[PDB]
Amino acid sequence: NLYFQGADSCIQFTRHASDVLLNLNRLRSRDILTDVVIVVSREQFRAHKTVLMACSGLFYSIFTDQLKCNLSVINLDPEINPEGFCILLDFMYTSRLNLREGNIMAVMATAMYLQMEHVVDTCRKFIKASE
Amino acid sequence: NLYFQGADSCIQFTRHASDVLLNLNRLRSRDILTDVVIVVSREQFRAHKTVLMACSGLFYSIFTDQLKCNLSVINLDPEINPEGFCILLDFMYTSRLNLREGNIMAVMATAMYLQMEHVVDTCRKFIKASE
Ligand SMILES: Cn1c(=O)n(C)c2cc(Nc3cc(N4CCOCC4)ncn3)ccc21
Ligand SMILES: Cn1c(=O)n(C)c2cc(Nc3cc(N4CCOCC4)ncn3)ccc21
Repeated sequence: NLYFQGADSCIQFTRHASDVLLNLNRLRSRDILTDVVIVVSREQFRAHKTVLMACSGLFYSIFTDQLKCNLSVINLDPEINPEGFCILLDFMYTSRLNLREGNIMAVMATAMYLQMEHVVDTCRKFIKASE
Repeated sequence: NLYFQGADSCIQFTRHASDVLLNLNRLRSRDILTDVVIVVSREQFRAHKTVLMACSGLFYSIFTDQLKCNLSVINLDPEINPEGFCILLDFMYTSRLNLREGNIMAVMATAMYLQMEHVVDTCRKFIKASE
């Protein structure tokens, strides 16, 4: 079955969280209900504020601020690598992190800036493996 | 580890989808970035349109409609049981479905109206078990 008896005796759906995330990524692909543009140098990325907040300490801080919560455009530090941001945005909507030898440093620096602790820790572990 | 090599050779995070959903429910609890009120008889439920759309065929249809996508208030059919709606809204944000002998009929009728196929199928299976 697609469900099981949970620890609290309630029925839990095994694939529900991943199916929700898949549907949120489908909305992103079709630009449905996206409510912010993240600007990274000459690059623009449309997204859903709630997903960004759910994945990043920096976005959580920005969108819980009474002044910034209403902004439709967010400019990141111009030092941020757009490819590193793209890889992390894709991870937020899929659970899949496309780490490669050529992007791991940029991805790690971007995850540190975005306050994505588990991603930072994972990048550090993979870097340590080559060293 | 909190990650594994996925089928596509990419690294996948095991708990990411459930952690995102947990954070979206935390935003709901604090009324952060909620952008719609669902009205069910004398009861009001605040939520995030994207989560509702990701979980329900009816909400997907409503919020992809050019006229309705902008509505901040959505009134459901007055025949809908508020407790059944509450149980389903909680399920959307948690993966946990609080089915009980006393609510299963209302939950099933509400899931049919909301076009939540897997929930409908599960209710039908549990009803069949007692019969
Ligand atoms: C540091 N950090 C990190 O690595 N990730 C993945 C983060 C996600 C959030 N996103 C939240 C947090 C949150 N609560 C923490 C604050 O008190 C209220 C509940 N609620 C919703 N969204 C924040 C920081 C993160
Ligand atoms: C019938 N039904 C159901 O049981 N559940 C749980 C449903 C969820 C959605 N939510 C979507 C669907 C969706 N795509 C289907 C339509 O073409 C584009 C991609 N994309 C995002 N969100 C819809 C119907 C559902």
